[PDB]
Amino acid sequence: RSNDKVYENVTGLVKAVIEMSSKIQPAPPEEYVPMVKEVGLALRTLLATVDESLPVLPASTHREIEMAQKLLNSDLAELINKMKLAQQYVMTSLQQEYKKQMLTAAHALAVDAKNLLDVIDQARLKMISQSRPH
Repeated sequence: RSNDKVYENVTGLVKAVIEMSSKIQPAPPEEYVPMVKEVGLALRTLLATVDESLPVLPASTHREIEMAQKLLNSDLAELINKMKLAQQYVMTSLQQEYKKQMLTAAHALAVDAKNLLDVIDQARLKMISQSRPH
């Protein structure tokens, strides 16, 4: 399997956090939250993909998708409260504390996208795993 829409969209999750990167470039803390909104739409769009991987859950994906999806649910979530936190502690010079807390968390959510990206890539391969011995 050449990593179906499953791998592609999860790449899009990272492309959503590159949105987060671009967002913060010209925009203020007001977009600290919209930028993470970009990565939130990432897991959202990903869930269209997880519904692809979902029929693959019975196939074999039930191993990955439990691990990575539950992982990213918790970590994407932290970023959406890191956008909350950043916009929650929005102060010209003091924000950076919550900024570096958002950054360190962003690295973690980057892993949640990245892990599911490969392991849901393996979801689609999980299906191949069922077709393999046939």
